[PDB]
Amino acid sequence: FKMKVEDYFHDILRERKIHLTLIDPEEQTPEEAVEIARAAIRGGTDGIMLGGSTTDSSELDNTARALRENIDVPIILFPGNTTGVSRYADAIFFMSLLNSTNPYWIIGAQALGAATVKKMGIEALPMGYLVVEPGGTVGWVGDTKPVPRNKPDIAAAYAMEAEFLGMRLFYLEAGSGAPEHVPEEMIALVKRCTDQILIVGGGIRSGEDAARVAGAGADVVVTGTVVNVEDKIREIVEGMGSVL
Amino acid sequence: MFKMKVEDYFHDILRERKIHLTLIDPEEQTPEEAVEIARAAIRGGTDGIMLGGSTTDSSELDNTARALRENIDVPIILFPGNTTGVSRYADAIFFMSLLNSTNPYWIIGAQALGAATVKKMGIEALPMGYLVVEPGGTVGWVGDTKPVPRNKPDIAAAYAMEAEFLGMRLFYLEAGSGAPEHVPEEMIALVKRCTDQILIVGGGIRSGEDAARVAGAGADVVVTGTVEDKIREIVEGMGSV
Amino acid sequence: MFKMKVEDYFHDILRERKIHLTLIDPEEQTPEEAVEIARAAIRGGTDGIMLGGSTTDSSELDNTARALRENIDVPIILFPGNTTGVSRYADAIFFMSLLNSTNPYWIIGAQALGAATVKKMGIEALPMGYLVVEPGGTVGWVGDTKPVPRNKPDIAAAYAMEAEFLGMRLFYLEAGSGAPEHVPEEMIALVKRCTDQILIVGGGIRSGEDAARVAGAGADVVVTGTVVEDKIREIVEGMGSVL
Amino acid sequence: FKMKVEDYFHDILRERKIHLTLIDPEEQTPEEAVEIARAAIRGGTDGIMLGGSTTDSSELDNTARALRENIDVPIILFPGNTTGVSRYADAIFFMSLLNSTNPYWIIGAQALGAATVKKMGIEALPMGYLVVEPGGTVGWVGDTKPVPRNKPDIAAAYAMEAEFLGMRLFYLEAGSGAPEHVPEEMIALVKRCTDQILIVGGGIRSGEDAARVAGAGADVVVTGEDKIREIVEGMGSV
Amino acid sequence: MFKMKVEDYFHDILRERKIHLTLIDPEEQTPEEAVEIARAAIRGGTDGIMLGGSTTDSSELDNTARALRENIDVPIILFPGNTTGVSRYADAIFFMSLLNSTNPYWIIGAQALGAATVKKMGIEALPMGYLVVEPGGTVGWVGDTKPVPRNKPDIAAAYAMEAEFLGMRLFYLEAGSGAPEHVPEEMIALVKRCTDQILIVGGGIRSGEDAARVAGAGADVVVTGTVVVEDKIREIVEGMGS
Amino acid sequence: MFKMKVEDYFHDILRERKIHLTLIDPEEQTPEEAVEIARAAIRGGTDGIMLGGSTTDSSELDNTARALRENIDVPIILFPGNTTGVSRYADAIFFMSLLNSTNPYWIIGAQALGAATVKKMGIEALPMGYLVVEPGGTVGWVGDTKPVPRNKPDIAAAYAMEAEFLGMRLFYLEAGSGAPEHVPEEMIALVKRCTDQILIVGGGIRSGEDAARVAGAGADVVVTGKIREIVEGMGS
Repeated sequence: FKMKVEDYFHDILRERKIHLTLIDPEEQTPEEAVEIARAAIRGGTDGIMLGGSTTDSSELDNTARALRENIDVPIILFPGNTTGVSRYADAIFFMSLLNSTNPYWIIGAQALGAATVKKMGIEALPMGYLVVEPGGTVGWVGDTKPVPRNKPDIAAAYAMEAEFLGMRLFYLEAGSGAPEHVPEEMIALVKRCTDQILIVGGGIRSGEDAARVAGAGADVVVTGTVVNVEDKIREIVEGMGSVL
Repeated sequence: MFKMKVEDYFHDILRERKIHLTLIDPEEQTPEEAVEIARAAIRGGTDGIMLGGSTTDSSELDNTARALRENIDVPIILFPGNTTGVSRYADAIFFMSLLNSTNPYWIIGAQALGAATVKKMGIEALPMGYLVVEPGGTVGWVGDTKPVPRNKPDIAAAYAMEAEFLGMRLFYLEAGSGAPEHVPEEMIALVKRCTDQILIVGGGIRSGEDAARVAGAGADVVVTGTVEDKIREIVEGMGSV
Repeated sequence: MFKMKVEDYFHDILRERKIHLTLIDPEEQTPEEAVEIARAAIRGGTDGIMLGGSTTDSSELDNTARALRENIDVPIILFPGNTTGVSRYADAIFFMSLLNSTNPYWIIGAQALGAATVKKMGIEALPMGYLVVEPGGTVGWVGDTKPVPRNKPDIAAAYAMEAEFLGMRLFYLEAGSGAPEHVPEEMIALVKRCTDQILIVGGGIRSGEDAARVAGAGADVVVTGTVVEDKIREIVEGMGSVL
Repeated sequence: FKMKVEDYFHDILRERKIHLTLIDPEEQTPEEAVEIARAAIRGGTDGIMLGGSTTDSSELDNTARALRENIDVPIILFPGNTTGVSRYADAIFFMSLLNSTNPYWIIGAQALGAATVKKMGIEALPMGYLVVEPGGTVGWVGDTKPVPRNKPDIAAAYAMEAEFLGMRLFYLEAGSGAPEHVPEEMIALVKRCTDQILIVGGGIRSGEDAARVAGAGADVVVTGEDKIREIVEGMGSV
Repeated sequence: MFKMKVEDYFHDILRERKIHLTLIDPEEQTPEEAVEIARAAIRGGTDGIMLGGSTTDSSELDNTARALRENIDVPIILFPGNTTGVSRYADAIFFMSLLNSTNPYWIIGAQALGAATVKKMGIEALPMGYLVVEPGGTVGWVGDTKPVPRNKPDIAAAYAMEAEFLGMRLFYLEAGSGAPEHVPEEMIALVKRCTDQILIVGGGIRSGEDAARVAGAGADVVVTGTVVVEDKIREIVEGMGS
Repeated sequence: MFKMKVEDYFHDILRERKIHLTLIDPEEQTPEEAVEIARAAIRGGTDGIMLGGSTTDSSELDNTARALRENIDVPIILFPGNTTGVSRYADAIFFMSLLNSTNPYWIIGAQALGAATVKKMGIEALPMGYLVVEPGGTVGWVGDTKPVPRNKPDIAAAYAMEAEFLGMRLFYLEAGSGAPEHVPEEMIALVKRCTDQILIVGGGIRSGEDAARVAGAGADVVVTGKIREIVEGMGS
């Protein structure tokens, strides 16, 4: 990918919503990760997010290079810790876990990795990351107070705060594997209060899931690959397009 | 009062010279004495009035912000010590995260509580990374910080680069009001080359030669309290370099 | 004194009956709307207006406090969700520690930062231990609490005894504004047996029967919001039924 | 000691100031502690504080044991953890470590021990406990941010807060073994801002120390043989 | 030695079968009522008495520990809830870190404050990682924990491996006294698959069915309380045998 | 490459003499360079290479780790400044807990996240208690520590005994890379009197006389970032 990811997002958003496929480099081998990314490409995905866990970094470079040499959509780093920086990716979500109670996850980890992000000249997309009930594993490991599903005003406050600090992307995270995706009323309130790129993920499995999320205001929909894959992504992209 | 965006105002000045701001704590005097300091400091050549610095009564902030808005014409910038530091009468607010606090409240929690009020008042929000440097003053104690050691400039550079990556366009090296010595020139200089943000430096700046080294080191903005036309030599000092 | 101390006012009422207070959040309506809420609650029998909540502008607090005090003769008590919660125009302030927060700022730090303003303004400070009970509402989340489990009354009692030992004369069991169910009767009663302080219960008290159960279990003060006069009258009569 | 320790304290302060001798039950045997106790009483100390660090409570109980039926000055628990409560003392400084960053030392340890204090019927004196630099071992173990010596305003703010929360005693602690006692202007300022009993302790060695600390506002002086003389005598500067 | 080390005693039993331990809170009864409970539990087949589980004064602890030691021949193991929980009358102490507390005091600070005491007393110290599982009980609340979600066995296995790599030879999955449901079988089995530590499971184990499921899933040691005695313990012990 | 468990190798050395480890920050040079610093280190008499102390990128390690391993025959030991410090090309890892951090992430959290990887890689894990002494350096700042004060050796000895009781067989007194002065001799000695762990001391060890006094006070292992003089100093 030559183009800037952030410019590429704005290009897509003039006409439709963005889908991103999340891959954990630990869950498979680089070659297996390529066949997953390729199946998602055939399904209609717009990019690969790489990371999600806290784990060894050498598998990341291996997975990222195998991706960079075999696909033509951006590879975006979604770091679960400072280990999550690799050269073969096209951008990084440079994120702050806003509702952690631990300074390490809010500010400290990203301070440790900042020079390395600069050294590699990787495009850094400034992002507020907000864990919503139930929160999954990231909500537990990252010491969060998950935002309750019936308190959308709390989510809107953090999104406005993130916008005021300069973050141009905002991510409502229910947690990978959550039984229910982030509520529409919360997605819609956040979208109303901010002019950021709004990313929603966690528990989006069906096309009807993706349509509700997209219809509520999500600019970007993130899903994993648990199911068949090409088919899952295609249905998700269909629901995403089913909205106005 | 101030019509233009304080941030474009900043860039206009920076095309020729460096910026000086006067910090005024609303509690150390009545509103009308603060207009004294404000106008006197404007005569000294300051480019704006920073209001706040401590945790204060908010109705006092409103009265000093009003008194200033009715009488001076340099921008009035809120430098909030807590959510108590938002007032309708100011031109802008340093919307800041205390980056090296160990308490989530000072890093991110306080600002989430105030965000809706900032949006409601529609006050211009300047996104700022705020970094406390040894000794750190009262703000370093109350804000539960680990003040950056003065002989660890690489640490300051890492946080400056992180703030810029998070989208913060201002960065504030804070030695603390009343610090015996200002922020090291080596730190200011290393931060400046790592980031393309507006570098603000404050704390322990008294003399005109304090000004000269801070500004010469790389500061875009110099902040000083009061001790009265002790401002032109800081300005003087800043001048040149 | 022309106006008595709010803490004395409380003890006078507690000589014959239990106290009801009406919580008004200044950010949920306009000052004049707030006045009509208060006047209705006073017609319904409320003994005071508590003013505050998480998410609060100091400008709106002052405007609401000023409007209330022009128009009513019962006390106006600050129930601060942050340091922005202090206003010249109130009669008293619940000077409270959020006992079961995991964040020192809500336990002690916020109160240190405003102690000087409270002393400058000379507003009556009522020393209170504030304890968030499951589910805990928005204050429980913003204040970084570990809400006391509804089935662990011994925990609430330990905090009540400790707050008394530290010299706090009032103790507040907070289920959170809008909780589906008020603090359990068993917990209210056990706290009441373990301490001699004024016991305030709030959160999820909507009906006269809610108020009867909470008052009957031992609350000295019942606190309720205004989501629906009338509602207040039924609550106040519910509390009386227990005498 | 039949009377309430707090009443006792107020009687003393109608004429003079108060001295308390701190004994750590881990530094000596129970009968060795009674020896130090008597010497300081002969020396004019007003009471024995019993605690200072986290130690086995059987150590504490037995040191409180001998002490009770040998002396007639009060025994006051100065707990460093929940281990610090014994049926033997006349009173306990029921304290919150105000400038800890850890909730356990602000509020959590006292909640765990409250039911026990209430069962033993011990008189509990509500105290705000504030650590001043350098702060010593307690400042380090209690995860504190010690109040800088050149920031008396910070200490005054916590004193006002403690009073507002209903704490009737306030302890300015430099840390056992501190090179310098708490700064006079800090003591002066906090005494100006509160009507509580002001206890100061830590690094008060000579009669000059106890004089200067008492002259600055301190109502109670805490020190760790008959060296109490110049302390108590020094506290003669009224 | 006349008396085995408790850790060697555990390994001796484990060559043939699983270990049952009876948890007794000293604050819940008088010392001689505790003797009645403990002797019943021994008749039921328990292998030892754990003593503690609350934060309570050290004087009730010593009295209970003394009375137990006069009357029983199985080890008394301290299961401390704070530094108050150390007593010279026990045979050993679970020297534990609360791995998933967010408060350093419960991870490491409290154990630092009591270590000198443990050394001066003679107490054998069994090194243990203590991991609170949803719902967690009173200990999960007091100890500032983030209880491991029942559907997150991978998290529990990561802390088990970490404790093993740090030198802890015992690992305790704690659902909390009075938990409606015991620690999930899936979590137990994954933890057993990943570590060679002595694996202890407690909380909400009330029937022989519970115990057979917990033991069958891989627990080396089953802990149960006294709420209904000789019968419950026998039922639990026979379940474990199955 | 190694073979032989690093822990046994340490014990074999300590039957005769004290151990020296050479600390290499892989971020402050290139893999081919790091080899030269290492080869020069061993001809100075050092017993192994500690790889990390940072505060780093992890492609730099895996490549310095390989470069060190295929050139050298002393143990390569990871000294992780974060989870970023796990590389399969090393012989062992100081699997450590930052005992006097106020942050649970540095006490226990970070190590839980990397434990599965350490198991997968079969890297020898040495259980270690890591205790920052004032001034504490960069690790003591980043790791949110309350550094042990130099005049409070009882504090360090309390944590030494606690870590022994928890099963950590190595205890590391860290004054910080670049510290002006090394851990107080009274502190090293009191720690040695209180546990039976391998006692490691690092930070602020410059001269042969530096390495003579820390090893003299009780240290089993001496770490330094020259080495010839360090090693002869350690005898004593």
